[PDB]
Amino acid sequence: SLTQEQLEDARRLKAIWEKKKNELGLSYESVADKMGMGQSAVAALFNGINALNAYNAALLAKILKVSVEEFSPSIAREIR
Amino acid sequence: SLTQEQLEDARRLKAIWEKKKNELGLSYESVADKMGMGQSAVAALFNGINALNAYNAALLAKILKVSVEEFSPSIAREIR
Repeated sequence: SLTQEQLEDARRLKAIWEKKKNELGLSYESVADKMGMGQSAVAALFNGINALNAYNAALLAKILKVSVEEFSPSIAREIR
Repeated sequence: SLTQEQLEDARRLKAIWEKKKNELGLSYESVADKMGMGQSAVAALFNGINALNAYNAALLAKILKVSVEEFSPSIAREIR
């Protein structure tokens, strides 16, 4: 089970994805491919089924062209 | 024109960027946004085209999770 804060991280992440995927030219398929992971594995992060870690948070921040803190202030402090 | 020390600051900064950008989840775009500037201006600082100042050096050090002196000993003194 995810903590409340991990569910809030995922909600912020999914909202950034939904806001930016068109301008980034990305799809449900192509962002998983960019992350070298399965489609449902990435959806799992966005939808709050699996929690983020520092590896995944960093890779998604780079792909989405945002700061980690915009979806996970806690991972962003600790990656720090 | 940059002095040799200013060019070394940039060089040392670029080396830290190359070392830490992936693990920290950094992109030119996310850095540019934090720095209130464009992506080419960020690159110009890394590439020794424009010189660092105290504000940009402090913010880049925070972003890269390093002390300023790791790339600019002279500007670190100015901040002190």
